[PDB]
Amino acid sequence: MGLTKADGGYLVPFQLDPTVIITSNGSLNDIRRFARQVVATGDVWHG
Amino acid sequence: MGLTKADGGYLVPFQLDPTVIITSNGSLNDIRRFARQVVATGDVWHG
Repeated sequence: MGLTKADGGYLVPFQLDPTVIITSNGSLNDIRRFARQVVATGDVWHG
Repeated sequence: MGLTKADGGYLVPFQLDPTVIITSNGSLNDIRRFARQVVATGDVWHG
């Protein structure tokens, strides 16, 4: 009686961790840390 | 009277300090300080 499936291993409950691990390279940019962010309401912003 | 064992040294009680001093070279590693440490429940971990 060990961890071999034919020797009792079928009683082991399956474990899954739903925390998805992103593997895409992506892209990083830091403009939003230095640039002015204004809130618009229509379709064109006038200053 | 003196510290020689034959002249009154037999009354001096033995002194021992029970803290062991490890002398092995050992091995140092710092991967556990940068690596993710999940906890498992069965025999295989799935993500």
